[PDB]
Amino acid sequence: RIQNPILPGFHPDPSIVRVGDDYYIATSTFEWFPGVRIHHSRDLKHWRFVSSPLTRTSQLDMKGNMNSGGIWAPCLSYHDGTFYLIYTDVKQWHGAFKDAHNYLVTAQNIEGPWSDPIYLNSSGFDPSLFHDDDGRKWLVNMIWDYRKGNHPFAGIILQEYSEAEQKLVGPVKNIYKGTDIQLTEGPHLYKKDGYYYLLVAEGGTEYEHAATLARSQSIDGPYETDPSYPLVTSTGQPELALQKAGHGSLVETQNGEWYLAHLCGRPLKGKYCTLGRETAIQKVNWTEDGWLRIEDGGNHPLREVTAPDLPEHPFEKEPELDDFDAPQLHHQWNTLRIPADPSWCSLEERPGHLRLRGMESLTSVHSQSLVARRQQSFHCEVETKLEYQPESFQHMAGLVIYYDTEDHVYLHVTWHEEKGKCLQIIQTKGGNYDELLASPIPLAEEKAVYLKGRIHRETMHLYFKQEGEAEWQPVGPTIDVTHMSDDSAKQVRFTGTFVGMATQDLSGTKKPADFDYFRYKE
Repeated sequence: RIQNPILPGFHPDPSIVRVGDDYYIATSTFEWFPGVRIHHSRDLKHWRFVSSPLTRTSQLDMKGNMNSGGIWAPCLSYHDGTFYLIYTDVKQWHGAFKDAHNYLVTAQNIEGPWSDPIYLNSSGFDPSLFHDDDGRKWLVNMIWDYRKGNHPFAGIILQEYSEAEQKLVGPVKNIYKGTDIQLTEGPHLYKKDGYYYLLVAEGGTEYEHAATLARSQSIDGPYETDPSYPLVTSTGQPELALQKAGHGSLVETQNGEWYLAHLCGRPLKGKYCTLGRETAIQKVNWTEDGWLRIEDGGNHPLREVTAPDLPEHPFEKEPELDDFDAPQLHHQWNTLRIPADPSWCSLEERPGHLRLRGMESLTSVHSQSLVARRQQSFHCEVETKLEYQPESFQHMAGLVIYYDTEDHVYLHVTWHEEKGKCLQIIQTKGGNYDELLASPIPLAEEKAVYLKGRIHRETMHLYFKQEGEAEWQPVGPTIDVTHMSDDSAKQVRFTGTFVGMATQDLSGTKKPADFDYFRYKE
């Protein structure tokens, strides 16, 4: 009944939790603002967005963060009326070192106001807070060893957290080193039937990803690993619809049913995940000897999973069109690194329109006037109507298909010394700048411009037309979009393809661009 992925599009490292009859899943967001995405469900089959906790720079300051830095795997927990969110702001991750800082924020309501952060530690990423039944709280995270001849994933560390003193206290202990799959991370503690169960991610978040379970009678170990490890993986099985199965978290329903939420990838052309890592869920059963196993007795993720015995609770479908009539941006919209600010992103300066004022280029990791949403299907259509009056080639505004500063496609309106107002397509691939039209197409100075994109798996095509025109016109060649994916760069990438609006004023005059509406249809 449950159809995976449950959270399609960029939704990695799912952290699931049940509070009464409500289920929540928090996912990583990296450089995209606001930080941490939380979805809600009542039957595990239907899901809806409920909130994004990190909305203030006092909570998350990512200006200048390199691509795929920022918010890595998060942990959402609940205890005695309060929600606990543990997160990481990664400042440096390429190279021998890992500069990552872990924080904790709280709330009484999943959407309710979230507190400013309490700093925890920086010894490694993938932090997780465990609430033991004796009232004590513990933080586990992986420890990173940057030294020359050692495996960097040096294991799982444990240290007690004092809510009273709002800081970690006491000795730190390495409680588990993982298996031969290595790259042990994503630690999560669970207490069941007298055992402390330690779920961990292994093999790297790519095609060798996995989830392995271990247990011990004491919280600090030693931990014994499930002889039948790993619990889930897609490793040497190209036939699986869901690849990269790993980094999961466990939840028990009101009926005593157990489910494993985990990330996965759906590659195009063999290995290109344009949609990034998505969230899937599996039903898992406890074995006679105290371990967990996928419902079919196997070790692989299933695309279709048996749903829990709960009343069906579907949600109202999200609108296909955003006419920008509301004073606040729809929740599906995100910005890069920094929060949207009235100075460059306004819905009140010209009601019914999203006014963006041009800032830095699409290659900047600081301040870009870009607003976009996650592509969540391999087959979709995107369209917007733009009013822009460029006066220089340094003025551009339009429709963007964006992965990062190294890979993006941009159908935009600009100015040419000979043609005046015109249309052009910029494509940056592997960090290499290019223009897909030999010469820009002249546009009528006093007409709004319609921009459209249609994506079908590995390829897409762009279209446009001006106000008084009855038919859409194709523009540029068919474009292979697989370069915008987690797998096409020198090193792994952790986000996914986004679609949206952008404008830059490289002259510095903050030229405004008015987008009348934006449509996203799968």
